Amino acid sequence: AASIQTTVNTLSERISSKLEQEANASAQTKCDIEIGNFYIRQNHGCNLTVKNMCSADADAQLDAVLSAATETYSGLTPEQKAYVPAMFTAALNIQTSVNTVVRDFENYVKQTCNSSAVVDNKLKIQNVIIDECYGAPGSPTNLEFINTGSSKGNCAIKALMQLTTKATTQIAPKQVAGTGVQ
Repeated sequence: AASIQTTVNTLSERISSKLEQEANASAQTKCDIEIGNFYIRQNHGCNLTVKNMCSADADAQLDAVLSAATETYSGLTPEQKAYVPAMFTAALNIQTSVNTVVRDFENYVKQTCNSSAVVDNKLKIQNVIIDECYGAPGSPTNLEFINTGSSKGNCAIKALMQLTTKATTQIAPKQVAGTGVQ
């Protein structure tokens, strides 16, 4: 919703600025890996875009993305933070509480994005496919996938995108074929 959009915009700004100020990246820099298709299977109100902000050092990218996510989470109010654990279990199968979100996300990234079934991906074109996303027709959710140019960096970006899209579906009105549900 509107809280989510504001937070995602902040996250997006922080990741971009972090990559540009701490990972020597730029919108004009040539990317090693390009994003092929970026879509949501059950897309109910989400508008997607891809922003290239590539650089040469994948480890710096990962540190920039993680730092950006940490800062953004920490800046949320307790009420907003309370919605994050549900995002983690449904999107990444991580069971956490508000006080351990940061530590648990850092461990997930380090175990998942620093894992050769990732960095070994010689594919110069990655497709990003998410199962569901929600947005009101009059105020669709705007989601931007920031392409870091590396498989390692994008692994972190994708994890964040999975959490973000899950957040929208979790606050979406509950219904099946227009009839109120559980």
